Amino acid sequence: EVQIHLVREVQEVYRAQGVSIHDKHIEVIVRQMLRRVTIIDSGSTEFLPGSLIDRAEFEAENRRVVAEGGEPAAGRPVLMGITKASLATDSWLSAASFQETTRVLTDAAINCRSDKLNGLKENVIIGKLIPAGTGINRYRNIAVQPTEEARAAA
Amino acid sequence: HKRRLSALGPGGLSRERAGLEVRDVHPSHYGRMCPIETPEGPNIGLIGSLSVYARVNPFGFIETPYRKVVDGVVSDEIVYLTADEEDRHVVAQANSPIDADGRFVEPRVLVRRKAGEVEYVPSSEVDYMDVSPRQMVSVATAMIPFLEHDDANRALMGANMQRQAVPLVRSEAPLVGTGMELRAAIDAGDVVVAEESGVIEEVSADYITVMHDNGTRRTYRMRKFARSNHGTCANQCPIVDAGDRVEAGQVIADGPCTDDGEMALGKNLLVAIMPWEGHNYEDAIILSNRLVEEDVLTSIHIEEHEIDARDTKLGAEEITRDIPNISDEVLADLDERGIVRIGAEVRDGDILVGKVTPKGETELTPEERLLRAIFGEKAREVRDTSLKVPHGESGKVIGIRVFSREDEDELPAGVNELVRVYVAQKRKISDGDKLAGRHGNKGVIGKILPVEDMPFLADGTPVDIILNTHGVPRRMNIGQILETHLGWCAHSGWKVDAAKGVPDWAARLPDELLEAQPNAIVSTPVFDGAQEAELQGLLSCTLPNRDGDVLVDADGKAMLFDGRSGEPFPYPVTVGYMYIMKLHHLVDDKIHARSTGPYSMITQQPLGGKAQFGGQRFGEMECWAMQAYGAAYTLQELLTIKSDDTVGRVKVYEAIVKGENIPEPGIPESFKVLLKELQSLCLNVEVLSS
Amino acid sequence: NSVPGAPNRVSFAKLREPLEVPGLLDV
Amino acid sequence: CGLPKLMALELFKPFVMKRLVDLNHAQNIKSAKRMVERQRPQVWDVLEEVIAEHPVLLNRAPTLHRLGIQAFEPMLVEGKAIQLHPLVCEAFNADFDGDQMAVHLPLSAEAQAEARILMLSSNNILSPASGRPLAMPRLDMVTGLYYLTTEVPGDTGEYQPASGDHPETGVYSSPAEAIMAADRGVLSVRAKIKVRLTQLRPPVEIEAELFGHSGWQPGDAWMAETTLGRVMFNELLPLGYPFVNKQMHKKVQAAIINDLAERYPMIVVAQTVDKLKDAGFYWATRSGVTVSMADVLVPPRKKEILDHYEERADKVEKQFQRGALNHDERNEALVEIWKEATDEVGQALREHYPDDNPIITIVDSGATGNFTQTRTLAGMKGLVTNPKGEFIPRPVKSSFREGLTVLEYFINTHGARKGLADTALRTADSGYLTRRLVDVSQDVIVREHDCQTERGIVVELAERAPDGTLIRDPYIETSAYARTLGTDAVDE
Amino acid sequence: MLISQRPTLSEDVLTDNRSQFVIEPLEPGFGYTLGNSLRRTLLSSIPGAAVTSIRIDGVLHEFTTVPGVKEDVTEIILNLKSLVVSSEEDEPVTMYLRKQGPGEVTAGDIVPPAGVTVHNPGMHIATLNDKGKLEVELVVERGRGYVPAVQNRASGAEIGRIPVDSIYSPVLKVTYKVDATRVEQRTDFDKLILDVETKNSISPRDALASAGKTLVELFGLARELNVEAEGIEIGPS
Amino acid sequence: LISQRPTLSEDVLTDNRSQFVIEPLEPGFGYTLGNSLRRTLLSSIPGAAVTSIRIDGVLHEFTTVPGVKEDVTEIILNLKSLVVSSEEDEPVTMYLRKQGPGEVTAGDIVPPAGVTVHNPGMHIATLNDKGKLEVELVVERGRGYVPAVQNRASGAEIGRIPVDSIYSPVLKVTYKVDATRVEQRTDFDKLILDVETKNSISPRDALASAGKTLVELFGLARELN
Amino acid sequence: SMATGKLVDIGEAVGIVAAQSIGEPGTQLTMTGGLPR
Amino acid sequence: DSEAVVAVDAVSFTLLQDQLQSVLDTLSEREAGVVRLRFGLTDGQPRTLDEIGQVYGVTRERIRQIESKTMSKLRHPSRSQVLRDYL
Amino acid sequence: GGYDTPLGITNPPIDELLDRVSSKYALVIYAAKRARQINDYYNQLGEGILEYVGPLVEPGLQEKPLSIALREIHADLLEHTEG
Ligand SMILES: [Mg+2]
Repeated sequence: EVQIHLVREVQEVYRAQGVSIHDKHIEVIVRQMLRRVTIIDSGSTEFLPGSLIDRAEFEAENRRVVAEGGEPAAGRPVLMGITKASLATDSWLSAASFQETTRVLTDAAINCRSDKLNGLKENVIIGKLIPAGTGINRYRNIAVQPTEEARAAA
Repeated sequence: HKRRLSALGPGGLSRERAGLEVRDVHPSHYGRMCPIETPEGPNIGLIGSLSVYARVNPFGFIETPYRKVVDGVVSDEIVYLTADEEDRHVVAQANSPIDADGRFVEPRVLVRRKAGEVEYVPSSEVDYMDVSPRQMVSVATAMIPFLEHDDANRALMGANMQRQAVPLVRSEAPLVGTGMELRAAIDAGDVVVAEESGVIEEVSADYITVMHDNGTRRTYRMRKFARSNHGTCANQCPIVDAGDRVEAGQVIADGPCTDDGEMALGKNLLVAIMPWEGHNYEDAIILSNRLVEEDVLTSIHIEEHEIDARDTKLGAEEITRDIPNISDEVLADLDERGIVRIGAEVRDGDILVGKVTPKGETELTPEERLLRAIFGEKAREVRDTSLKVPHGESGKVIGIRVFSREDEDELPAGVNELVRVYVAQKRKISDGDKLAGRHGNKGVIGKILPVEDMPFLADGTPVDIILNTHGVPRRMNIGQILETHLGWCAHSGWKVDAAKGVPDWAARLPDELLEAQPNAIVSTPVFDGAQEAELQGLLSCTLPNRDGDVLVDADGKAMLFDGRSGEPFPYPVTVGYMYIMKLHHLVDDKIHARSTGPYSMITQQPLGGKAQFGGQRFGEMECWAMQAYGAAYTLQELLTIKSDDTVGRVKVYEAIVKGENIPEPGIPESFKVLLKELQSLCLNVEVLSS
Repeated sequence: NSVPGAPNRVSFAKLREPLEVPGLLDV
Repeated sequence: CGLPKLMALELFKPFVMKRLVDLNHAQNIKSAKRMVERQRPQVWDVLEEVIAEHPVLLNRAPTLHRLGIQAFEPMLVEGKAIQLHPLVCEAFNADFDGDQMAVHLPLSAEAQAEARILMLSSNNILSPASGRPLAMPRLDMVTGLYYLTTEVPGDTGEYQPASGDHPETGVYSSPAEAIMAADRGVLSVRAKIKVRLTQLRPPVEIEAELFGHSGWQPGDAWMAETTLGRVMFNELLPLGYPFVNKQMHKKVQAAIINDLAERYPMIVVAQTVDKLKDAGFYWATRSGVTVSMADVLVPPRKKEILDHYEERADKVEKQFQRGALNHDERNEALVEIWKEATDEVGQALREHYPDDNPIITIVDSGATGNFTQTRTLAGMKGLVTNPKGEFIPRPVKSSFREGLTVLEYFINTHGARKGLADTALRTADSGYLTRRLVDVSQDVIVREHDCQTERGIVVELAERAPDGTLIRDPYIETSAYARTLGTDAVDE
Repeated sequence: MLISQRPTLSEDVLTDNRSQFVIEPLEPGFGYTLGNSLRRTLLSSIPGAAVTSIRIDGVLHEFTTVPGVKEDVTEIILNLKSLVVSSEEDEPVTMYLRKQGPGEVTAGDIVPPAGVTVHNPGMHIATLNDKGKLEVELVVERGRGYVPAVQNRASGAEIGRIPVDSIYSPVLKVTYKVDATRVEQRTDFDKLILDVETKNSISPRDALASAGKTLVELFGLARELNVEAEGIEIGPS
Repeated sequence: LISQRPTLSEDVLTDNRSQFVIEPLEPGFGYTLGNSLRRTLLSSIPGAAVTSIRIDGVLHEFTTVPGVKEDVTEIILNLKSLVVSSEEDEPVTMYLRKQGPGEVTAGDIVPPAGVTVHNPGMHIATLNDKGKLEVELVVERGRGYVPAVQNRASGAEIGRIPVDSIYSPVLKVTYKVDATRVEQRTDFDKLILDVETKNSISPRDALASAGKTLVELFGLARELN
Repeated sequence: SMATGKLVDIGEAVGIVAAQSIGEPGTQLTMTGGLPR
Repeated sequence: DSEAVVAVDAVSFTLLQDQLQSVLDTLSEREAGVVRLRFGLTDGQPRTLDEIGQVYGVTRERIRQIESKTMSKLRHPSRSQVLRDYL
Repeated sequence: GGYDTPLGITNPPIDELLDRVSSKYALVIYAAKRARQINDYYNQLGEGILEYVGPLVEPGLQEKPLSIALREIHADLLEHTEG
């Protein structure tokens, strides 16, 4: 319901200025808003109540933890703001440049949180070939040879 | 720039901390600070100018003249009122009908209340009337005819560009103007004014000896070809003859942008308003080749270069012809000591000041040792840094000013000889130059057409420039159209019929206007100008040129012939004369390019700026866009081996010159700097593959 | 008007103003 | 893209140095560089050879979206300015008032490939946002084609079917014959005639009526009553496309180009749009659209409307002077009365103008400008805002052709300067919001073909009437299109 | 003067009567000077014959109804207008298009008198339903350019005769454009590209030559004032 | 077809301008022929103009001369409007010396044999008691517009001041047609053409050279066939 | 994919396309009913 | 950075080395070895007359004569127009 | 099919080029690696032989190798496997 509401609400403003935008863009944005869930009951597997973790990680660790430690944590769907979603990032280098860079960096060093270089932001910063467009491994590793018939003919 | 008001600086508010409300226009600005003229950048409202009639209170306020009106009778006691005592009272306007004895004939009169309110006052309570119209407006904005027909946006753009005209080599006066071009030019400073009434003794191109009426004589040294603060010329030609008698307060020598005393910021050109071939698409402007042929738009640009002789540890800097490794043919134009001589045409990258520095001794590479062994050349230990003229700048060399420490000139510390070279060139008009009329209608030059392929008039006169129709109605600035009609009327010359007396449209039109010679100068005041009846009726009677040739109808249009195809256009086209300008946003002052030039010092990025070769900031949204295509390799190219791959740049240049594959992009410098700083900040940064 | 070296530029001034433009660099 | 030769001479300098080392014009690279500085005129030929088939990038700052960067084929042109193709000005948002553009240059073969294939002009035609094209014709050429395809009865050489002793005397056997009879001064272009067409595809009614299976235009011959201009117009469109026979509004042209892009390959569409640009300019020349102040006609009974609503406002303000109603209610009544008068004057202006008035012609074509700008040209400005945001109850009663008063123009300054400052603040804050959106959505790419779920949203999709008549929902093109049905659809 | 560069003429040959002529290079800008005049010469200077007016038996005033045919009168008219025939006499010569019985009428079914020649005899004109008989008399003379239908000045003779249009030019569609070839070393020269499409009467190769002959005989009038006036020659071929 | 080959007759109005009428023509042709001759006459008639000057008192373009009222660039702008007609293609050199007070006209310039200035009344400069004027000029046959050639493109010294050259003997060209076009199809055009030359060569001599140029051009196409 | 007209590929950064498509007409957003909304 | 890599001088010095090796290989083997060991062009260390006469088993005088003859052979503008352009 | 001829940078048409590969990105890296093979061929003609095949179709007078690569892709003389 809140997705259907938000799409209609923002699209209404773009209607009011007479600008046609396809809805799937707003769908992509709201999908990023509704990634994380809160915790109100810890279960029994390293959970603080009120913590915001990803939904898919939560569901996967629950389907692992139902055997041998079967206390599923009570999760609730939460709507977090765009800046709030940005600050709830994956890597320290992925954040690194938004808000209280010092406070990000200090507990980044405390947690010793290693990056995996999966976004494009970090790969831009280190100048690596980013995993997008021409950059993913399906297109990066294309073997190229002529056809053998034309190879023999020429 | 004089008479300019600013709200930013020390003491006052800053730019970004200031809100939106002080940018706006309170009604107390009326008559004091002009609500039109302001920069349109990120300074809107913060920088205005004074009104024409404004004057500063000894208490630092802005006083304002008013004709006080008593008992309905307008007196002539001019009263300088300030803002608070304005709100005490209530003020009528300039367009108030007088019975030639002061008194208003309207019982209900426009008036301004203290809070900016406008009412129809019963015509007894008014104690002040305006001294004139245009009391609200600035100086430069009061040089726009038909201001009252233009919207404030394009009027703001036109008035802001009107300070950006360049001086032509001719400086021809406009046909159509205001009453401000004489007074503003005699207050401009750059017009030599005859101080004391007398008679001319002897003139020159450099001085006028005036013979005063009682005894004394006085010269006035003309400034010829002086460089201004932006490369523009400052010629001052005299305009009187030897037997002439002059008076005090009279113009005796025109300045840069003046003609016969009054202002002249451009030329008068035959213009048509048709859309032609897509070359005048979206404010693009086409020209005739005749503007190139007759140098109608041509400015003289004067650029001053500079180099110093300086002390050092290894010796002293030396300015001489001894400039190791070099032909003798490129050392032809310079004198016996390295500097060029007056009048030598230079290109880009030549030698201006032959000057060499001591370098000392390093080891020689053995290949260089072999080559110097073969050719019998010495080491020639001194290193040459001569003053080379930078890219795309050429022309004559007018003047050399040279300073010397040994010649007891004042110099900065450690400096031995300072020489400056005045380089000058005469730029033509060119496609890309920024032109604008006096209404905000601006634009680059689309295409300089030849003189034959042009929509030309039935007499064989070609039009000069051609604007666009589509940019006119949506920008709400039809003052250019009224200027066009009035310009054709003034160019052609008229004489209305008085056989049945005055025609009814020309009743309020005052006398010595019923006739006009062709090419006669006219002036519309700003808010008291030609009305629709006057302009159209005067356009009706517009006497022919050489034969019986009523070229332009009563509507203001004319039948043009296509210079390209040859058939007539099927519809009559609006033509006439508009006074336009050339602006200082020229192409050579903006063209900028670099393959390999200077880098930075701290970072390994290429250095930027047109003073250098300079680079282009591939910014953030650019990175966003190339991520959005997904062109990842080209993004890697732009981020690495054009910016900071120090070992990569030389190998890419080498692989291009060998004609080979472009190698793999290495690790950029800006990442390694971040890595070293994080290691310096007591953080063990680890890099792992598995 | 009323400047001894002014060229004869003709006006459309319907209203005759009393006050002249001051010495603009007084500020 | 056109390109200044002295700029490209510096950009492509290692390329031209390598190539004139390959040709025997220099012993090394050093004398090659010196010759590049001395510009020996064979170097321009070598520069042509190295610029031949090597794409470059172009960018207008700021980069608002993906089409802010495009790749064009350079070509050496006289002058010192960058010649831009006019149909990408909508993508760059680049008017020619002096805005500069930045040129880059790819180096590696991968970079040349990415520039040639991805960021090329011909491959990026539609919106990335909402699928509508941006190479679509505009300001001038829209007016050109609108004049070229409009239909004017009462014209010279117009068809009549009536036959006295004479025949009907209107038909023409070939469009070539029509061109000859139009170059002679008999036929006007916008006159209605009856040609016999042999190279154009008839519409689905006529095509299915005559030939049923395929009214295939390479061989077939058929007649129609149109104008000459629309026949020449459909000559620009490709062979497979049917005849249009409408008056080319910009919306019509948008629908046409959408149709072409959804049916035909892209390189056909690029050529079609180029040919439309040429024809649109060529008939924007002959359109005769000029602006004279004699063509800014005023409505004659404007003054009595002003008298009407002035007496109404006089009664309202006199009632406020009685003190029976307060300051706010009388101000709101003044606002409503002068808005009524504004719409009255705009109504009278709209009915007064003939259609060949160029000012109303540009608007009704849909090139640029709404009707309110025309109304404020001729008629009445109406309400000008308070600097706070309210309305000034005076209001301006004059047009720009009439010329405002001192006070009216002073009132107009408030809203003008407020709009400028608001525009600066809006473009800065819109940049900031674009920052935040890139901050969020930077990690959402496609990684798999299909997740193969069966969940999914529903779309309203052209709701019915109370009668049951399925009226099309207006917001389907933004919602329902470019989607994949996760479920089937069955019909009762 | 010295031409400093010689313009040349190289033909490209498209489909049979649609030759494509280009001229390169040209002094800026002579492409517009000569290409438009060449186009107008191709359209309006070449002699050629066409049908001036026909007359049909049975047609009375209604001009829509012919017995025994499938076709409409105006369709027959526009078929007859698109009929190439050359004539070698400066006089209105008449013909006869006659056929009885059902079937299809071709262009080849007509009988040509002296001077006239059908250049596409396998052109369909008419079809006759069932035992109909047609007799149409055509008036063909020759001339230049284009002409509309001549009015009813000739009226009493035109009681059965009705006038039609007459395309006298052998060309049908002529269009052109310019270019800007080699702007640096040849210093902004121009290249004309022509596209002429004629009927099978004459080749466009020949039509261009005849138009060049008419234009040079035209400008001989301008040349024969001062032969000793220095123009700008081109030189050797 | 109508049977008359076109005729070209002449109409004199003044010395430096004249008219021309050409009749009969084909309908729809006169505008095209007039545009053809206009684009020819206005653009490609060979003439002769001044190219580069040298004044002993100065060394460059952007200075003054002691004694005269104007300056060097104003002298350039005045001399740019001269008219002169040569006979041969070599670069001839004329001279001008003037001393003492007085006005300097164009008529005071002495040319060598062969070349001639046609506007003696044109003002150049005026001088005083201190006035000392010496200037040489270089005139060459040429055609069309040409920008000033560079001194480094020349082999010359500092004294030469290159000027743009305008080889246009014509001044102004227009025309009009009179389309008869009766309703008897004996229809023809009547091109009344107008020439104004700037008193260098006759309008007849201009028009004949333009016609010979067109005979050359159309010649090309006409038989390279 | 809204610009290709065909199906989207397996490498498109649809997030940045969406971000620019939403953020672009903010200049045309002529105004709590606007950009801060 | 006035002490930065000009990046055209690097590839120019590379081409210098390359055509330098070509011109040195236009002559005989002993002479090219003499010049390379003399000016250190093969290692970086200029081996003097004693080392060259040691590695060739001959006097210092013969090395001086051979080196003077190589200087005579190098001094052809035919051989050395490309070398003259390098400085 | 029969629409028009292209010219210059747009020849071969990508509307035909996409008919051969899966998506456009494969066409990009495919053409790029083929162009690197062709540049490796042109560099190695100075030295000895190797099996680096190329070019296959006739090149131009002075034609860019990426153009030759795309033209050979259009002529279907080449093949590939994805990553
Ligand atoms: Mg702009």
